[PDB]
Amino acid sequence: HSTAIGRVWLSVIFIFRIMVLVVAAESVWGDEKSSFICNTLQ
Amino acid sequence: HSTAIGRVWLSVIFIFRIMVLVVAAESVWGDEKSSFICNTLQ
Repeated sequence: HSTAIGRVWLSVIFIFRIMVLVVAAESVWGDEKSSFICNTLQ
Repeated sequence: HSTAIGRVWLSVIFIFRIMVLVVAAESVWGDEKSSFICNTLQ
């Protein structure tokens, strides 16, 4: 019992999301804190 | 033509002011700008 459209489309969109997250996490967000700087001596 | 009280008192107060200014300018106000600091990286 499974719809024809869903097994094709949901899985593809899920894989796309996973791939985008993999290519984004390592490089884009890697230095999110280390390169965060404020104009202060505090 | 000069008042008796004035020549005695005004000159003394003037000399006192000069002496205080001399003892204050060299040391108290000498580092007024060099030691002025602000909490900033700007």
